[PDB]
Amino acid sequence: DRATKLLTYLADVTVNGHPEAKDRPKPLENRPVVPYGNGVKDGTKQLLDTLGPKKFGEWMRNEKRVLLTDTTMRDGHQSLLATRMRTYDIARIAGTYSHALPNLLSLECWGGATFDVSMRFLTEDPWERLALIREGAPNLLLQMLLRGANGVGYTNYPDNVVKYFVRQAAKGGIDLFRVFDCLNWVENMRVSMDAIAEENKLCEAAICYTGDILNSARPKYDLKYYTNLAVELEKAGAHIIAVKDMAGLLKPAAAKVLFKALREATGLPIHFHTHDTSGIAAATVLAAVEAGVDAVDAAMDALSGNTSQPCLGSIVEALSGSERDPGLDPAWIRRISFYWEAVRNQYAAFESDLKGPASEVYLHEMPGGQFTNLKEQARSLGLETRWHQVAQAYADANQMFGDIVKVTPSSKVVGDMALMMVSQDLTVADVVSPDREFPESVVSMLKGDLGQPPSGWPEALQKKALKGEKPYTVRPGSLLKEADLDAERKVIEKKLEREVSDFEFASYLMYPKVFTDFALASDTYGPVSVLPTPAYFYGLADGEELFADIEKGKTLVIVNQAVSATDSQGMVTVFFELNGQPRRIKVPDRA
Amino acid sequence: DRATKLLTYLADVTVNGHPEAKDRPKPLENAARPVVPYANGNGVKDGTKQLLDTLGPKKFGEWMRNEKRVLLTDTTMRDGHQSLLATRMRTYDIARIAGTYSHALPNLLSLECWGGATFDVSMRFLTEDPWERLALIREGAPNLLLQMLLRGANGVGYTNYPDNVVKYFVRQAAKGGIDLFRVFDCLNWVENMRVSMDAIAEENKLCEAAICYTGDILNSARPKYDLKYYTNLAVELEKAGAHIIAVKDMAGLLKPAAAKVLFKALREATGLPIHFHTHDTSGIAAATVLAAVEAGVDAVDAAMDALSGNTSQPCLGSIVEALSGSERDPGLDPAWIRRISFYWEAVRNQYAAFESDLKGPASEVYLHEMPGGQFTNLKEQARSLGLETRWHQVAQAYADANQMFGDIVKVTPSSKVVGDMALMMVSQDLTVADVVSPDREVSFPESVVSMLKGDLGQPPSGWPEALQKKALKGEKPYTVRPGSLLKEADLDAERKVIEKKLEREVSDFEFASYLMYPKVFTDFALASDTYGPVSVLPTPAYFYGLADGEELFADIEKGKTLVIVNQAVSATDSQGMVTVFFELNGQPRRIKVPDRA
Amino acid sequence: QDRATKLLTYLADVTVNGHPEAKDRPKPLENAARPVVPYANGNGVKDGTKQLLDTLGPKKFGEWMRNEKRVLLTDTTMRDGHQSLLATRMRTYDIARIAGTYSHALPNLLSLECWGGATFDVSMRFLTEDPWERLALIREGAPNLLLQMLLRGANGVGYTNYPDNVVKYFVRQAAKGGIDLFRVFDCLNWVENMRVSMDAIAEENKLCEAAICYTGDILNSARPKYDLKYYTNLAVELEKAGAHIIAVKDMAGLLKPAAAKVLFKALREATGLPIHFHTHDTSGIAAATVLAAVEAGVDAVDAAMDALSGNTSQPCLGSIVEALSGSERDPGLDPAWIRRISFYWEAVRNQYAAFESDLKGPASEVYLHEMPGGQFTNLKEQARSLGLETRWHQVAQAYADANQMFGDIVKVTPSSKVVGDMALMMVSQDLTVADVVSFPESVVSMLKDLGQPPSGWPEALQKKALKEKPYTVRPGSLLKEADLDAERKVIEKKLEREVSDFEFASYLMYPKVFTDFALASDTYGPVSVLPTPAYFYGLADGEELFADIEKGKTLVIVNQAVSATDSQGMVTVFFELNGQPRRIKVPDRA
Ligand SMILES: [Cl-]
Ligand SMILES: [Cl-]
Ligand SMILES: [Cl-]
Ligand SMILES: [Mg+2]
Ligand SMILES: [Mg+2]
Ligand SMILES: [Mg+2]
Ligand SMILES: [Zn+2]
Ligand SMILES: [Zn+2]
Ligand SMILES: [Zn+2]
Repeated sequence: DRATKLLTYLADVTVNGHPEAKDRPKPLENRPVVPYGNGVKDGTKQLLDTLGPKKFGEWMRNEKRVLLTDTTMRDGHQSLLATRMRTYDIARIAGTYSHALPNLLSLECWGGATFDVSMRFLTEDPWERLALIREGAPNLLLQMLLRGANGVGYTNYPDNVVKYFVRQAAKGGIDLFRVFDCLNWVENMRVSMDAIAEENKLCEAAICYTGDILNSARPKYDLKYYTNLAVELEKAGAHIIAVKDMAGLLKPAAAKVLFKALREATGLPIHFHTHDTSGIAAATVLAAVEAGVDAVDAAMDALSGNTSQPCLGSIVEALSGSERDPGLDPAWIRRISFYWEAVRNQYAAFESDLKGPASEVYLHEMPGGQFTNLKEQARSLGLETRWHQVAQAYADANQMFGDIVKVTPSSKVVGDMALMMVSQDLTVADVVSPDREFPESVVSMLKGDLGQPPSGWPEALQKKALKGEKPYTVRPGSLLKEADLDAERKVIEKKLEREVSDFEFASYLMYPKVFTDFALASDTYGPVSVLPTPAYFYGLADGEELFADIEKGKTLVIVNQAVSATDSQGMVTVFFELNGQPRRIKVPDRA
Repeated sequence: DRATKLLTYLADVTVNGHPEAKDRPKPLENAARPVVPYANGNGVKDGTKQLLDTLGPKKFGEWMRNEKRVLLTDTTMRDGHQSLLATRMRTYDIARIAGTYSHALPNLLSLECWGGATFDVSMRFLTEDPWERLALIREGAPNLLLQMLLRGANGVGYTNYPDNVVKYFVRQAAKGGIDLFRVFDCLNWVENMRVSMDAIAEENKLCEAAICYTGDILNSARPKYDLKYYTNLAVELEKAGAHIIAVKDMAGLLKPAAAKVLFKALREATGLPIHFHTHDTSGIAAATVLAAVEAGVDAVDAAMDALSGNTSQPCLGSIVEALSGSERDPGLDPAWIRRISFYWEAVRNQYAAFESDLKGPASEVYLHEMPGGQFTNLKEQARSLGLETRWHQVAQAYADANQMFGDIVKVTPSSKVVGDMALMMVSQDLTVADVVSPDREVSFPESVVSMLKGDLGQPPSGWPEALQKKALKGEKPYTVRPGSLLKEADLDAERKVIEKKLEREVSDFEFASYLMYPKVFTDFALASDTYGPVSVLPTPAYFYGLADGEELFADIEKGKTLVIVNQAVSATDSQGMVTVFFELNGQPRRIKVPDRA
Repeated sequence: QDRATKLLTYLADVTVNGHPEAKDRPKPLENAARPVVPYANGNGVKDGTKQLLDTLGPKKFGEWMRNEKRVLLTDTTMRDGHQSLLATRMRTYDIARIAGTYSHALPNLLSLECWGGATFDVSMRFLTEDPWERLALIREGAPNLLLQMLLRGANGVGYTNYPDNVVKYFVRQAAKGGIDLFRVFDCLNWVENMRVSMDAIAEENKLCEAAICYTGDILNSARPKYDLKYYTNLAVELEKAGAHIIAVKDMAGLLKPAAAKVLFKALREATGLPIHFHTHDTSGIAAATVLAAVEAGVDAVDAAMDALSGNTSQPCLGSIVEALSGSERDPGLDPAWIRRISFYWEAVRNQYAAFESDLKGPASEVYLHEMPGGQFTNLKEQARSLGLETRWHQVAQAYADANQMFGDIVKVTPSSKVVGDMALMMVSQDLTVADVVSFPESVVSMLKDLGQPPSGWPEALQKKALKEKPYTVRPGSLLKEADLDAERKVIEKKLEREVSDFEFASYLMYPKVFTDFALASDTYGPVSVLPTPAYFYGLADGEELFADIEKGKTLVIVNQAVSATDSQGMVTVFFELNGQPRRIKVPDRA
């Protein structure tokens, strides 16, 4: 039966294809090998257990060597592969990171688009993924990107929902929460941060970077602005401060100034996250290090560059022998990279067509993790040939909103506006016109659903968009009614005809429909996450042999022997051998 | 009749495909043609070319040194597509953009646009004349230095040439429009650079003598290439007459911390200006470039965004953006840089057949040290031999081979030797120990034997004795400069040879071509006779011909524009011929070509 | 069973690779109804000619045919019919199934021609089935009708002449196997070469029907060699030799209506014996000669069921009967049952699309070449083989030219192949009868081993051909009598078991062909039990088949899936046999 359920998924996929793969490129027909005895060395995880989050923050500050966060298991594939990287490929390498690179600060491996996408697109539980990484790497900190008032979603939630979620995340194994607000609005962060401290985990409050601190003609976003935000987040009870350069806009000179000034403004350690879209982010990371930054993010070489993080192996190599040398073995970095390379090939279906660095990022400000996405939508809305006008629209739409931080979800809101401008052939001057008579997302933002910029929203655009609906300027969750968690849990148990887990109730609070659809498919198809990635996406070619582990003990030998023509009722029969026993699995012909 | 030959080319490719493109990915069927950007319309401003002519090469070098701003060289027209598109970039696309560079970016130091692999690949794979290319660039950008890579003892070839031949080619190159010669020897052997350096100066042109970078000056476990190895060479090259010293970091090995130290030291060891070339394979070469700039380097190379990154140069627009407003701000408009880059992106889309499968940065570069321009090629060569799933063993054997040869500068042509050694080691399952084993017969590759014999010159500490003795199978090696053993070419006699083969007089340029590439040039000349001036065709037509019904505009001369329509194509006849039915300017033309399937 | 296993192996081997005889030929309409055996009226079978022959014996039975007023009928559908139209590929499955229906619906029939000729050879070599088994099955289906074979005389059932004791031995077996009526012919109308066979048929107490092969034209004075006296002498001659019945074997369909009125008056006046007439309808007028024969008082005639009649076959049974219906010689055969059986043969025919010729209809050309109905199409594909399709009418002129060269001879198996081989070559090399007078194996072998023509062979032609002394003695006398006890041990040592008497007869006739068949029997089992589509095309994907492995055991075989070709060359067919999953590996021969 465990086996039966899987065999049926392997029949369906073999006969019909995966919807996400069926007409995108296929992988080069001509497998990843986990690298090849000791126990594991205590690391940052044992240290955090010893010191607690406050003192641990202090230990980072005092530490001479730069500390490294590896973003491969989250941001890396979120930016390069539409976030389609699977638990199977992520879980299998954790033990290797654990044994081979025990000096790492943390693995960024959760939150961001992974929660959503893992269920909705990859038919797998994100809590299962977290647990398996926890078991693989008991000596490293596990880091998530947490979207402040948004959790792992796009709408701002009731306070208790946010509270509940952070509680279960901590229980699932998150040690380090990188929390951010899409308008750098500290008031909208106080709920999540307090929730993190109350779990006794690391609250790394982030400041999103935009504009250019060294351009006097763009004064909205200068030095003071960042340094004051820092001082505000310390008072707010942060253990660490992050600079989140979501679009890779921080230039090297700017880093040199920024990180001096930040460390003078606060005693807290500083953590720097950036993207390589410009093709010089590594210069900025090195600059940051030279100015004394406490911790930096990079991605394994094979999933680095462009819209991802800059190259981990190269940055480490740049520092090796220096006062701030991180002490990571370059030969082990390569071995793990060669693995991710072999992993990456399996996702040929999800490669963008981005060929290299673009200094154009300084014009549009699209976040690394939005870039490809917004090119896909433009191709979808038929605008492929006009893509550069869309970049111009983004920036123009950005000025219109009064020059704002564009990170999730405010970035979609700008995206949505820019596409409408190019489509409906509209200028900003038309957009503002009091007479030239808006995406749901835009109206949402302009009322006050995602908070307030420093500016305040431009009054003329606002009164035009809202047309009737008076705006609110209070903090969103201070209007949302406190979800009846008791009463909202029943609804998902009479819809699934069973008790769920606290973790499951969490997935549901965040994504009612996506979790629902996931639970049904899961009762149909079984533990599909244990299937290797080429089997998950393409089934089993004829005569072929597959090993899957359904639990701790049992390994299954699954062989596709044969696949019949289609019968009278529209069915197709796949003939299997499961551990030497003959199996026939009928699967409906969806052609 | 030049129309007839062009139609014959179009028919052949229409019916049979182009051998270089037939079995590779095709461009998107949509495909916006590249649009030359509209320019404001103000004149061309005097730039570095006028200054060179005024000052002569020596004082101009001085001018570079004294300039506070950092000087940029754009590599897009040469190293850019050598590294990323197998050098297949065509004259049509290269020359169409020169005027834009000229009007828009007048402050550039030079366009690197000639030499390296372009000389050979233009004739061999593109059926076009590298001198014609240079002439069109010269005419479009009369205010900028035109720059070439010149291989010192190998000219634009791969083998050693007689002195008089190296001297002759350099004279033609100067005449053809080259202003700035980056000249390098693959073993950093100054003795072997002297003839070239002297020839460049005798032409009153810029001699930018290069030091190749390898290893790590900051790693005291690798002392052979320490700081003083570079500063000694810079002093030696100056004595030898350089106007400019280049650091040629062919594999992108130089790290930022090392650049801080190297460029400060160089500019103290010599008064000449310094020019820094690197490659972005590591994914951090821009950090090294900005650090070089911080440290006072005079010029740096970059490639236009759309042809930069990975094995190419680091991104030009972003480098420029990061200097914007600094003390050494290079004075280049990034709007215009982005416009020229957008053109290059459309141009590059046409070359889908030649894209590699490289995904991004690789710190593995610090291990293998493969030059950026070799990487993709070597990997194709490995695939060729069934070694695709063992690429990383090839990269490891390449490192091991480097050490076995005594740890050497790896760049054309010495890099190809190490590559040959590596491929053989992986195929035949041989460790370095096996390679030098007394009990193991090993047929060494020809490039390896030749190198240990002396043909490529002398590394600073000689060739490892036991390896050499084993590889040479009794042949006696030499330590003189390989050119001093070559017979002076009988220039008069040889010119007569090619003139009798082609039954016509050739120009001096054509003759230099022949001197460097006798077979490839002859072949090219025979193709020109049959097909006419195919370089005037747009790139899709050149690689794919015309689809059924398709209308193409083409300029056979500056005078007229031919309108060509593919009206119909016949079945293969009993002669094995296919008839293409063209309209040329409303008139019917039936062209017959062979069915080559 | 392992017999079941063997059938699956075959079914898999044909499903994956096709039948070699069918794979590159036309395929039955994808529509196609299963032929349906008609439910015949009642319970028992009316005694018929079989019971009469049991009671009376052969001589007296001959007298009874003579005396009978009604015309008697032989149905040739089971033998000559598909030999002429379908290259003798008709299967036992289809033949056996209909026997009982004949037995109930047409008890008045004289005989079923159903054995002999090319069937013996072709059933084994091309159909992978036992001709004796086939005979037994018809015997069981029709215990009231006579069963008739064609016997090539001294050639027996092969193409060469055999030892006397082999001919004797084979005929003994044919009797024990169920044949009641033997039609014996010599390919040169040579009675001395017939004497052994007839004696042997008499000795086994079955009907000796001694045939006289018709050729030329008794009514054309310009061709006197085969005049009326020629035949009437041969009729009187064979009566001395002990015929129970005299046949006129018109192998080429050359006898014309006016010639029939004369020939049959004269014959019945020459001999007391009944006369049986066999013809072929290549002219498109043979029915006319049949009806002329009846009116002149012939005792028995041959016809083929409507659906396998006309052209190179026999003339139409149903139409001949309908024409005699109500006349004083009315054969007493239900026209509606003939049509029911015809509808059946029509559905059976459609299954053999692979073997249809492109013969369009009647050809008066037959009077020029004289090619036997059974040869015509054969020799035309053969001419095709050698790129002569375009010069086919020249190949016909060549055959008639060749015939005159040999001296205007009786052309029929195996003398006909001999003229065939000659004319083919003659065209290939562009050679006149003047040129001819380096040969094919069989042209020199006849001039030496087929027997003697009434005048002898042409002098110069025999000399320039044989290049070695010729003989005139009966071939069966110069062939030392085969050691029968020795020869048996040989086929039994090779086949690692003793064979039955019938099987030793097969081996004696066709040593190589029987040997290969036995081996195939051991490998594929009783394939003859499969229905015809299955035997030639296997089972479609998901097709359900019902097959009778034996008596009252039906197997339910379903082909459920067919795997890709595996690394070690094999292919795996996934059967369900009687609800039980089964896996059969066969090699991809392609
Ligand atoms: Cl949902
Ligand atoms: Cl050459
Ligand atoms: Cl035989
Ligand atoms: Mg620190
Ligand atoms: Mg300077
Ligand atoms: Mg009668
Ligand atoms: Zn990010
Ligand atoms: Zn280079
Ligand atoms: Zn017949």
